[PDB]
Amino acid sequence: MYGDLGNKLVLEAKRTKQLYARSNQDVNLPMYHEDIIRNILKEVSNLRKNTEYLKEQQQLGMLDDKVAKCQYFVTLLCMERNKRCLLAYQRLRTDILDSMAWNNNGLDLMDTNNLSHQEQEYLKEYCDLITDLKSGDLVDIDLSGSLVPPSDVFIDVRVLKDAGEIQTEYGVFNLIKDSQFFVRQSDVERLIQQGYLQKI
Amino acid sequence: NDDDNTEIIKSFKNFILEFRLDSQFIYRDQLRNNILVKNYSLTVNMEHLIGYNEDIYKKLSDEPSDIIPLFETAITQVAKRISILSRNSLPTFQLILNSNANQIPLRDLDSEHVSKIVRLSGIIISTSVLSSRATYLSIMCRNCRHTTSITINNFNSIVSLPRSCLSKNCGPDPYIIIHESSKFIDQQFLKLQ
Amino acid sequence: MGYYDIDDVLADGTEFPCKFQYDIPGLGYLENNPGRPITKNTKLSLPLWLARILAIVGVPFVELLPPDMFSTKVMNAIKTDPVALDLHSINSHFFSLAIKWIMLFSEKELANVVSELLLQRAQELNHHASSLSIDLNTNIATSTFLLKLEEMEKEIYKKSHESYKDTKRWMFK
Amino acid sequence: MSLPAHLQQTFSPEEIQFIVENEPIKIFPRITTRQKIRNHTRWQLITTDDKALNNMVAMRSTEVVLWIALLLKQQSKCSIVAPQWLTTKELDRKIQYEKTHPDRFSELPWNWLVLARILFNKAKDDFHDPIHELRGKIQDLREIRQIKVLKGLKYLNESHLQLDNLSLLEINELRPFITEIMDKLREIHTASLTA
Amino acid sequence: DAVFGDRVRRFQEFLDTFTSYRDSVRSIQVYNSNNAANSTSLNILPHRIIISLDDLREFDRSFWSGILVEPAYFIPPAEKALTDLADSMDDVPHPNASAVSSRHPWKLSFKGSFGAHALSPRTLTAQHLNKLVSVEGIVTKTSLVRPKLIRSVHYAAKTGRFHYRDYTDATTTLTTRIPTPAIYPTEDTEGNKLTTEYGYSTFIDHQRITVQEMPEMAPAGQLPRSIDVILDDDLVDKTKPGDRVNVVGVFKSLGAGGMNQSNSNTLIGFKTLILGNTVYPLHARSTGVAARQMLTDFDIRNINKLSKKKDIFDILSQSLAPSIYGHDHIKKAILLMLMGGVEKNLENGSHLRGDINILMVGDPSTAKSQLLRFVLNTASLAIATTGRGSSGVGLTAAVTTDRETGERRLEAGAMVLADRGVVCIDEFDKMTDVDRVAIHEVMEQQTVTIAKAGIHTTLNARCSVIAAANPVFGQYDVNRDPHQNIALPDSLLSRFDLLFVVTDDINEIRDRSISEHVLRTHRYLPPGYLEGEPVRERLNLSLAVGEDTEIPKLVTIPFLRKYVQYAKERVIPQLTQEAINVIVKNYTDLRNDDNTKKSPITARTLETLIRLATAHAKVRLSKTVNKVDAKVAANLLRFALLGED
DNA sequence: GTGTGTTTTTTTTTTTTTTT
DNA sequence: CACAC
Ligand SMILES: Nc1ncnc2c1ncn2[C@@H]1O[C@H](COP(=O)(O)OP(=O)(O)O)[C@@H](O)[C@H]1O
Ligand SMILES: [Mg+2]
Ligand SMILES: [Zn+2]
Repeated sequence: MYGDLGNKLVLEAKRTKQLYARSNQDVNLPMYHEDIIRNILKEVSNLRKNTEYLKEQQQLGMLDDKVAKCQYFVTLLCMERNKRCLLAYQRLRTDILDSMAWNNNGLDLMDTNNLSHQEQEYLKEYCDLITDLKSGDLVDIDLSGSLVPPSDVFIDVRVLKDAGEIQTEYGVFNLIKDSQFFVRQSDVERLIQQGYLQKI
Repeated sequence: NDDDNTEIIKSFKNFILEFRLDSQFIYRDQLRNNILVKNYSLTVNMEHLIGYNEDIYKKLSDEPSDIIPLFETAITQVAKRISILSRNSLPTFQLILNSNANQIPLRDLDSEHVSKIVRLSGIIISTSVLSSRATYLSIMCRNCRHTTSITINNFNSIVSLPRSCLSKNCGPDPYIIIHESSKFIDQQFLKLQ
Repeated sequence: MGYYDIDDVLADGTEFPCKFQYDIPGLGYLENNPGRPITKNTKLSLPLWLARILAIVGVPFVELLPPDMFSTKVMNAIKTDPVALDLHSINSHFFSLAIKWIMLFSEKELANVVSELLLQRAQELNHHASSLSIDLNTNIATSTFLLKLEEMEKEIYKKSHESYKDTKRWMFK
Repeated sequence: MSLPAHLQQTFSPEEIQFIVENEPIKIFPRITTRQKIRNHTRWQLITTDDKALNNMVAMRSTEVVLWIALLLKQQSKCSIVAPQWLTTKELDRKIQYEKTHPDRFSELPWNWLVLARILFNKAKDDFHDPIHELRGKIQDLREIRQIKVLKGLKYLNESHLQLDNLSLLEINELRPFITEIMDKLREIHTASLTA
Repeated sequence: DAVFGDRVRRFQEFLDTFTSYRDSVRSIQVYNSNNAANSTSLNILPHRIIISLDDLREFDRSFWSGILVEPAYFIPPAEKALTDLADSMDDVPHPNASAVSSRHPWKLSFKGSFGAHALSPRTLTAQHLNKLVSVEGIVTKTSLVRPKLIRSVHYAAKTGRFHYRDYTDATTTLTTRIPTPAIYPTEDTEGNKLTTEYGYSTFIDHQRITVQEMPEMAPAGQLPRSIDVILDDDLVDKTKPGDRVNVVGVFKSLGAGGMNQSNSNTLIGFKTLILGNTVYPLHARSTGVAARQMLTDFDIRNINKLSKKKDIFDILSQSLAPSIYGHDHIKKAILLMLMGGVEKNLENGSHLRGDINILMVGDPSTAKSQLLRFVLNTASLAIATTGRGSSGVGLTAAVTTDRETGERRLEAGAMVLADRGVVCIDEFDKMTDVDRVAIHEVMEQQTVTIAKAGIHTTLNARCSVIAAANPVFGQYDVNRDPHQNIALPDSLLSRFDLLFVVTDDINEIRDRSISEHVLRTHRYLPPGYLEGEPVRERLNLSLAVGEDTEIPKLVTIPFLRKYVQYAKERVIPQLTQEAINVIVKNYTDLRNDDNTKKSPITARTLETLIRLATAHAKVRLSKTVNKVDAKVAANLLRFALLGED
């Protein structure tokens, strides 16, 4: 009828949902489907023009309340459904972007071409908001820290990517590749998150 | 023979209930999962049985055709113990084996190796349709109407209807198969090249 | 039934058989006659989200007919063998549409049947979910049963099986 | 999102382990922190009481939080004492009680599975009983309780449910399934009762 | 035997609960009584009742579960209860002195949902033994109908007394009993000679057919598997080889499986088969409907309304194969073939066939095979054949040997099975010449003859033949006459009503239209399917077993099939003088025409014109042929010969 | 009275292979 | 299987 574009869009959205649902592959968002967005926007614009057309033709012409009410109501419901499909797709993209931002605030700030300009600006400001929340009052705790319980304090690790020498809180770590440390898990969480130390 | 059968059955039951590599009773978990999906079978790895006790493996490899049914009975008893609250009608489980022994060439099979365990390879060239072999056989005495039941191992030694009435003479062949009460299983014939 | 439920959004856009009650003018935009109106007593398939509103506002404009999925044949099939029913073939979102139809019609018997079906299939899907394959160094029944599940059953199954796998992994680590 | 999907409404087994880690247990200190009448730093914590830790005496049983005991057990500087329910006799009695009553669960401590796993992993040599038998009996109890749970599942009504004496780990592992099935059954009934 | 009586009484209570079965029993009894009271009449109703499993489940779930789990202990009590109910409400008329002796047990039949018991011969595992199952398949082999004794009646001509002896077999009764030596007792217990009283003894018709799964759901790399079914009493001769069917019955097991000291170690299994209780003839490849599709009054009214459309012929022709671009006149000829003209059974042995046989020869990849595939998928009775994959013995009749009796028999070929149907022959030019004379005789006189193996018979195959052919070269050569371009005798070409030449000439606008149409076809997505998802097939749509003006551009295929069936059944057009003038004028003009020098036009073309006119009158549903029919037939024939328009 | 012995079949129809 | 050897 008229919701076919929104139906395809929400089908693709659920497809992306299962895509990211599997494991924790941390894949980037699929490219913004500006094509379907523009198509459904053109459909909505044409239906809005049809509503204005029906209104003015009822004003000038002699149309009973029956047809004028019914066609206008049906078209309004059509915009309701199409807007709901667009809202669901955009909400999915926003929530997955939130996931990427929350998990990767201490990991990396990254292919942005898959996102629209509004989404890119949203991510850019949302990182700022997250940092503001971390530094506002709950600064003593790390809000972006690991959500797994700290079962053990001292662990051994192996250097994946050689980073030369990095100053830790008190001493210093010589991240020689293929070398194993046995140190506190507390001060190496960020390095493991980035992908430098591997063992547990 | 009953005492030896009970000894072997209890030993195999202990092997199933106790065998584990590291904090996980592998065979217990596998049996439970197989029961969960109505898969009344169990894949037993040979190195595991060998490591548990070499005597059991030797007794198995000497006369497999007689040892295996006792193992299946022990598997059924374990299934009843750890899948049904005491205080039935569960089919006898089918044993599946996995080994790493040297694969004997197909043409190397000879007058020896008879009734032994053999591992080999090949290519399937013919798969016949599924016939039916009876396991539970309700049987009826012809004249005095003395109904009984028979359990078939399906492991041919190297079985027929009893040649006596067993409680007037009723003839040397007084027994007829009760088809609507017996139990059967599927059997398939393959031809390897 | 939340607004942003993807499953709910997909379930809303499902065609349902329904006859008309008025010779309404000017409709049929994509119903085979854009300018030509829609006649009275005309049986057409309409999306559920729109047919829901069209079935209440009016004598209502549209009279909804019982869909094939809730015909007495499917009811008898459900009452016969709930476990061996390929509900995914009937529809990918059968339970949500059943819920919506019952809510619209207050049809208690359909709800009573679907609750029993859900319980009986929940038993089997929990049986499958808690069954975890262990490598001695994907069972046939598991996969041949998983294909007969709607997305919600496939979602409950995924969540429960993930919980079971995490428990097993932690226990034997 | 801030909370990952798999942590939405259930606890990961690591979270259950962490929660159970705060239970107090009795241990034998292998050191003696009792500062004599005749420096050193006290634990002076805020999640628990430091009084016992500052006053430990070698081979004198005290009670401390579980995770501190495990941290000490990383060295040979302590020793874990198994609770009274971790004896072969009590496990056998619970087995008999379970086999006697098919409709009710045993009165085990709520954290028995996780405690058994932790003690077996990190305190494998502090048991008067053969550990190879304790593991088997624990597994048998787990299987029996699973069998009971499956039979109790066939009575999933739409109003409520009573899972009496059930342990913590089983509840945590069964939460996503039962709490979701129950929701759908309630929703169906409410939709039917829309009059 | 208390459980037997309890089951009997619960079944009778169920029967009283649903009085519809009582009404059906009453109707059958009164129909039989009226026929007996009324002459060249032989139609007698059987003693069988069809029940719905759903009603039994709703009434007593325990009884329904016992039926579907161990029917051997639940159906005999139900049959006894039904017999008692029938006798109780029986009209108690004057006995025939035979029905008292000749028992008439009332058989049971079932319909409705079956769930996991709806199986196929491949999936019929041994676990379903002694369980009532429903299996779908194709009838392939049918043993000869052979009556067997169940009850012998004897008269003692020393005491004037009648002694009956009931005979039971494993294949007759569900419950196992001691087999009877099948010997008539010639002497009474008190030394009195007994004479076997035939006619008062009771015999039942028995048959043994073979049901195999669909070739199309047969898994890759595997041939279809088959099971043996034992139809008894009414069910004999209700099916023929090549029929799709769904049978409901008990999966029983027989034999000794060795176990007799004859085979102690030998690993032979047991005899497994099905005692059929119900037969439902699903057909037309629609998976759920019969070949004789039921016609609702609304459908008949719509058919009558559409018959008043002016270009209904063109609409139906175009609606045949929408996915096949162009070939409009070919579609018209196909529609004419599917529902052809009248067959004239003249006197003095004269016979004028009414079927239309068309040979269409064309370039490769011109949808020649796809048109035949569509006709196969659409026609009520269509049989596929390949010129390379066919032998004359396997095409007409094969002299095999029976196994139930153990003696010679004939089995129908590809065209005998297609009697009153259509045979689609692909790779027609590739057929063997030695077996090509047989199909020539078929299309000549609609009958085959066999004079081998001491069998001298004449079978009837009144089929319509459609053939697809390729030129002698890789492509057709328009520089050569249409005799050397075809490797078939002109006598063989003559019996065909129409010969259609298909040329794959390379156009640009037409090629663009064809490409666009083919791409539209290839981009089609099934409704219940997603993009990038394999189109899996299960076909488990048997959720229940049994019966359980307007101007549209294209009609649905099942509706078109219903229209074709209704037209074939109802309207019998009569040729008219107004059509006679047009037909004779066109035949004369075509015969003595300069451009028709290369044409084989003879008197057979007049027969083709008459058949086409009758078929076109059938299209209009007119009970008489008219001028427009003759004009359209002449135009189509002129297109077939010359191709100008 | 213990234990036997039948009835019991190689056609016609495919497929291959060497000559012709 | 069962009647005849
Ligand atoms: N007129 C047409 N419209 C659509 N498809 C066509 C047409 N002609 C040929 N084709 C395509 O050619 C393919 C092969 O046709 P085929 O039946 O093999 O013809 P032939 O028997 O002449 O070789 C089919 O898949 C069909 O889709
Ligand atoms: Mg072709
Ligand atoms: Zn006896």
